[PDB]
Amino acid sequence: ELRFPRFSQGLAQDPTTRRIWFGIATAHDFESHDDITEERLYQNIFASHFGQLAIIFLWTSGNLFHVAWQGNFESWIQDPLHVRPIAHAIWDPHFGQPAVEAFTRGGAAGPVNIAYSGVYQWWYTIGLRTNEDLYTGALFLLFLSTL
Amino acid sequence: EVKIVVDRDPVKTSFEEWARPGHFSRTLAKGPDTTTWIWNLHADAHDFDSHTGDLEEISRKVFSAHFGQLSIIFLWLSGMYFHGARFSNYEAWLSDPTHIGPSAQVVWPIVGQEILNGDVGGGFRGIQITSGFFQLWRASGITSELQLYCTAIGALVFAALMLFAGWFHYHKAAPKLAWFQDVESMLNHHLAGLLGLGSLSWAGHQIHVSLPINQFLDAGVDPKEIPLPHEFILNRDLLAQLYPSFAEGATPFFTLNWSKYAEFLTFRGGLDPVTGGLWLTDIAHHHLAIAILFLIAGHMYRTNWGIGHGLKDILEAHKGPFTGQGHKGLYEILTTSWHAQLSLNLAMLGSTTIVVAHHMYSMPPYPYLATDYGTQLSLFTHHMWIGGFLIVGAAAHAAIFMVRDYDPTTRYNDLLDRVLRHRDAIISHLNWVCIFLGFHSFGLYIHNDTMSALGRPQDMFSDTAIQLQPIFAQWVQNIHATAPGVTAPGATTSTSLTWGGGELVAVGGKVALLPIPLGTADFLVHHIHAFTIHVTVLILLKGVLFARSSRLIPDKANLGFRFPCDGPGRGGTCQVSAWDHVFLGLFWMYNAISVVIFHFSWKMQSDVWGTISDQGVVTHITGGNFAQSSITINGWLRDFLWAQASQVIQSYGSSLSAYGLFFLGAHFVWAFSLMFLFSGRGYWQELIESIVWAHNKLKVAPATQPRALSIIQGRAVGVTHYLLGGIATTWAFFLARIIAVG
Amino acid sequence: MSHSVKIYDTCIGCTQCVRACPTDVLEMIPWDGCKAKQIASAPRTEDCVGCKRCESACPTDFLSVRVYLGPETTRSMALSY
Amino acid sequence: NLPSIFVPLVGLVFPAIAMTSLFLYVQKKK
Amino acid sequence: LQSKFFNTFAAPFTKRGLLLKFLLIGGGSLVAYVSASASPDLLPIKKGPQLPPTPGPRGKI
Amino acid sequence: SLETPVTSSPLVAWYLSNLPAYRTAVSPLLRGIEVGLAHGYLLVGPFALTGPLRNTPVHGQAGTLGAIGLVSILSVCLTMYGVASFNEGEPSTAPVLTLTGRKKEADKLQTAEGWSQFTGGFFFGGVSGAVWAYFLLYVLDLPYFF
Amino acid sequence: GFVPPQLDPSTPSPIFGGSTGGLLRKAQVEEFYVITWTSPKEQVFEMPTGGAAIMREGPNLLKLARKEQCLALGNRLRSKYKIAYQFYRVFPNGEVQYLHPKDGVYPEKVNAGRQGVGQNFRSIGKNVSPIEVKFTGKNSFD
Ligand SMILES: CC1=C(/C=C/C(C)=C\C=C\C(C)=C\C=C\C=C(C)/C=C/C=C(C)/C=C/C2=C(C)CCCC2(C)C)C(C)(C)CCC1
Ligand code: SF4
Ligand code: SF4
Repeated sequence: ELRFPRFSQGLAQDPTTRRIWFGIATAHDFESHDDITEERLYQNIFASHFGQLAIIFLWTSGNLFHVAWQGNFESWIQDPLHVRPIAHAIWDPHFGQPAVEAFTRGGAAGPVNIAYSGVYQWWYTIGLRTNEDLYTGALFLLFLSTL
Repeated sequence: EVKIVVDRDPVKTSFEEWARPGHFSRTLAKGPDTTTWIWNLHADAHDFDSHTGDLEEISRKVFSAHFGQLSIIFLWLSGMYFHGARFSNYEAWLSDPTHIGPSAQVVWPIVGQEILNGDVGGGFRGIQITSGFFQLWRASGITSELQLYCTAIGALVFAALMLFAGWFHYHKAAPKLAWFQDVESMLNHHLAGLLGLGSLSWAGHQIHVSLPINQFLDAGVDPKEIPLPHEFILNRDLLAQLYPSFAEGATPFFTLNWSKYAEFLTFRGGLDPVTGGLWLTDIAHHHLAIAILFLIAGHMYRTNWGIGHGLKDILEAHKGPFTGQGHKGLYEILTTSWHAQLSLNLAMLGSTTIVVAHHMYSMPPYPYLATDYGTQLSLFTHHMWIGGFLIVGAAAHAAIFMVRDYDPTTRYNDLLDRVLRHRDAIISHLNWVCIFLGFHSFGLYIHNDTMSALGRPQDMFSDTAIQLQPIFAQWVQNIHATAPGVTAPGATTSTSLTWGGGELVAVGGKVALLPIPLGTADFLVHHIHAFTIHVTVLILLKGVLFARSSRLIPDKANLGFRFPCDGPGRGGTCQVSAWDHVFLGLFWMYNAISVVIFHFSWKMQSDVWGTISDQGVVTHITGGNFAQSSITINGWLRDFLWAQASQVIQSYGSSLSAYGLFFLGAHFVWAFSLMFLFSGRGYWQELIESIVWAHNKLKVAPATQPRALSIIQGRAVGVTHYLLGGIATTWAFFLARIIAVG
Repeated sequence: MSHSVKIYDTCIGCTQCVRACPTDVLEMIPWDGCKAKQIASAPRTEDCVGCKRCESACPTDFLSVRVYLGPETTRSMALSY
Repeated sequence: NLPSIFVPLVGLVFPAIAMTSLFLYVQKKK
Repeated sequence: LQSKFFNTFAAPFTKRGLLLKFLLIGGGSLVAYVSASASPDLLPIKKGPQLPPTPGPRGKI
Repeated sequence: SLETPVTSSPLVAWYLSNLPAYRTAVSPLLRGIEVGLAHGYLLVGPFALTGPLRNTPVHGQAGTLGAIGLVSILSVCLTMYGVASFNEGEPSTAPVLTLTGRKKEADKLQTAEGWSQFTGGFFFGGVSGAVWAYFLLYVLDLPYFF
Repeated sequence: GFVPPQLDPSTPSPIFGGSTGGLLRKAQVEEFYVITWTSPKEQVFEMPTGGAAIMREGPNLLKLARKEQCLALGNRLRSKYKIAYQFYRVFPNGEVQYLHPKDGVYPEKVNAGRQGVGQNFRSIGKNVSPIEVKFTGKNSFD
């Protein structure tokens, strides 16, 4: 290939910039690549599915850990109808004092936004109660992603 | 020399052709094998230059077309004057114009639209108007429905006469070439004859009819017993009673002591508090001086005699060092190609329409005009739109000339040759200026909005924060407010009142004009205007300069003016014809005009218009939040766009309800445009194919073979629908809002 | 070889393409499969720019000369810089 | 605390090194 | 005269790969340290809101 | 091509030929450090005076450190462009013909190693120019307005 | 093939001021083109990339960036003034190549001697579906 991209020789001979562009759109594609066969295609499909699952698992692990480190679940139990949820702490070096003012809500020690993804009702319906539960779940999910 | 040579009876008035469509185009006359024929028929009707090869016949044809146009204009004027006569409340409006809404259109009570005939005061019911005829009809002292009636009759007569003249001059006595191509005498006349004598005769009609009756009405009289106009010229003693000098016949004029007439011809300036309008003495002096100026200008060029210049004898002298030979031969180009003249005249006419729009609001000529808010607003925005359209047309036809009738072998020039020789430099530098202006005029708004939403107001761009001052504008305003002191002693006040010095003119508890201050918001909006104008100029100038041949396609010109593309080759060659350049530039001109008119509306309703209290405290229609809420796009949404859109949206179940309905259809079409602008053709062709199958199955397949519109026509219908939607939306918004609140 | 040209035996040897080829790609050669005893040929597909104007002319049943697209190059793209 | 360490890193320096690495890559010529 | 000083006081800064390494690691370390050692007087973030906030509609939630 | 007085004149060609980016009679590293100190003295002004801490007595050091950071970023960009476009043993691509036609030695400034010397010089010079502008703006600072 | 080239010489150029339509870096690094013809009389003609200029008597020599512009100008010269012409390609090594006629006779008409590069002896409908040829180098039109 002698240069990017490594999957289509026809592109590599494009001194026009569109090379880079089509060096992105036609990467995941497998039929159009050069020197591709059936069983190779299937093994690639398998590796890609594993990667996708790794991504999903890391995503949900991050959800859990962030709630566990800055969320409100524990003290949200005591009144799920008068204490808004919390998503994650704000650290924005572009704010002014009134910004920091109008974001510290729901009973926190800094600017935080309200978690709207419904994850609290989910993790509360099954019956979880403490931040330690969330830590354990996050560790398990992270190890599963690595696996 | 120059004579009256014409020809006799080329074409006979025979209906032989009306039953055969497309007689002009050889291909069209054969027959509609498909459905695209009936699009192509209308598409090239007026395309005169593609019907012959000699300029004589197309010149005759355009001579007749001008008569057609004038006949339509006269018929429109006649309809206007009629509807003023037989269907208005004009007399009641003249009784007292302070708080009586001009209405000149009633609707038939058939389908529930009686509500349209809303309450307009003065014992009348009718759709309120904003055309602004009434200020004119009060300036010209019409003051009687008989006058409107007879004027409509005379307009109809002139319309039929012009239509005749048209028919006769094309069919019977066709002018020849040496007549048309003779521009010297045409300039001579139109300078001296048409414009000058026009303004002179109008000064006549003003000093002998309008001025006295208007002064009487300002004194305050029922126009019933106001003396008729002719009874002001026949018996001199009336005008004698008014103006002592005017009872001296013609001695003080001929004997060069003109100062006697100083009473009715003067140079006061300013406005007239009795009506906020202009001192009719001033406008009369203006029209008369202008008449004299045009008359003395008209005598430039040699036509038949031995005096005077020649438009060939003027250009060739000018030849500078850098450019070289100068304008040599250009006279031949601008005399042998109609499209060139059409472009030049359309450009100048658009510019004049824009400057008329501007000069209107800041110097209300008519009486009781700067207090009928909707009229002023609607007039200004209409003139702005017309100017924009004319300019775009100018650019398009300039491109058409560049393609077809330009040729160096015989229509040579050494100036345009140089211009084209370095087109790349022009387009490159204009492009870079466009980027620079875009950044430093819109990113400023973006920064201001962001630093607002981040709770850092003291890092904003305003008067209360990091400050940008339009110092040159305030400098010029100061100069214009201190100029009547020394430089122009013959004046009384500033040329207008909008200059930053003086007092305010208010009639009937409402204000008409007062000083206008400029804040940082004005700086920003002015730079937005400059940027958008520069981008439109970039688009259109690139189209014109590259209509001949580009570095992408070598022989573009041979492919013609209007063609869709040059195939998907060489990486795709979509939209390379100058026609598509104009198609693009149209949207940007629309955007420029839209932002300009929005700015105007907000600035007026936030710093000038409004009401005045009994004590003298002013409470403007919107509260004067411009300099503090025009500097955030979110502001534009909140303070102006959302807020002032109330009156159109609650408008159901009221007189203004029509303005409500359009506010949706305007949007709707506006949508609809996308369907044509986004899609292509082949898809629609296949869909039409399947539909033709479904029909043919039932022995219904029409011989006029269905065909999805051609590409260029698709783009055309798209851009037309889009312009219609946008302009209708802003139209409904403006009318509903201003006529409800104001 | 950047783009690709193909010609099919429905060629009626009318010779409109060559007259309309912008960059001197096609030509005619003696054949025996029409009156004109001449068929197209594309031995200069390097300079084939890719505009369909050639096959926008062939007045046959559906077509007789096709222009199949492929990869890109410096000359197949009308580059001049 | 820890945000002040990490957010600036994943905002400026890590994206910078990623961008320059991918620049170097796509500009390769073997 | 000045050439020798300009050469010697920027002599190790000539190798290019080494230059990328040094600039990148130094920039990272510097920004991390200055942000971790940011003083609250010049940054409205390194300190909290320090005022009692507003409750949302419908009581507090 | 067209040759206007702008692109072709004694004084303009003289000026453009005298600035360091074309005086091939000097080592490339020295031209690099010269342009670097030039831009270093250049950029400190607006960055400091109009920064987001201008209303604070620290605005000086703030603007200067920001200028230094921008200089470092651009030096990174220079080195990256050089390693991208310049190979390590291949010839130069500099204009080797002057206006008259004197066949010029291939400008060592337009070499991989030469571009590297240029980048290093520019970075060091930018740092020096920034700190010099600081020391001349906040110690010996009477005859200016800021 | 008794159709030899002509080995483009260095003959004078048309009279033209020189403008922003000339060559760029590309021509100086990769390749450019030169068109050459003999003229019957000093007349005026519009260059492809802007404006117009005059030609001289005898042989001419014009340089250009891409072959398309050269051939467009050549077709203009053949349809406007009825004169023949050639155009050559140049490489920075110093090579010169002869491109357009390849025999002297226009490619517009028949001239035996040309091979048959790129024919398929089957109507267009006979082409096959990509599934029959997938996972190979071949394609339907081959
Ligand atoms: C009844 C009917 C129907 C339906 C219909 C519909 C549904 C319609 C719609 C419609 C829509 C949904 C919308 C619309 C819209 C419209 C419009 C929108 C129009 C306009 C017009 C005009 C004429 C305008 C004008 C103007 C303006 C205002 C601006 C500028 C100036 C001027 C004056 C030009 C059916 C089918 C059942 C059947 C048939 C009949
Ligand atoms: S692409 Fe079609 S048109 Fe363009 S050259 Fe090759 S053949 Fe002639
Ligand atoms: S395709 Fe049409 S044009 Fe080309 S050869 Fe066959 S027939 Fe002649």
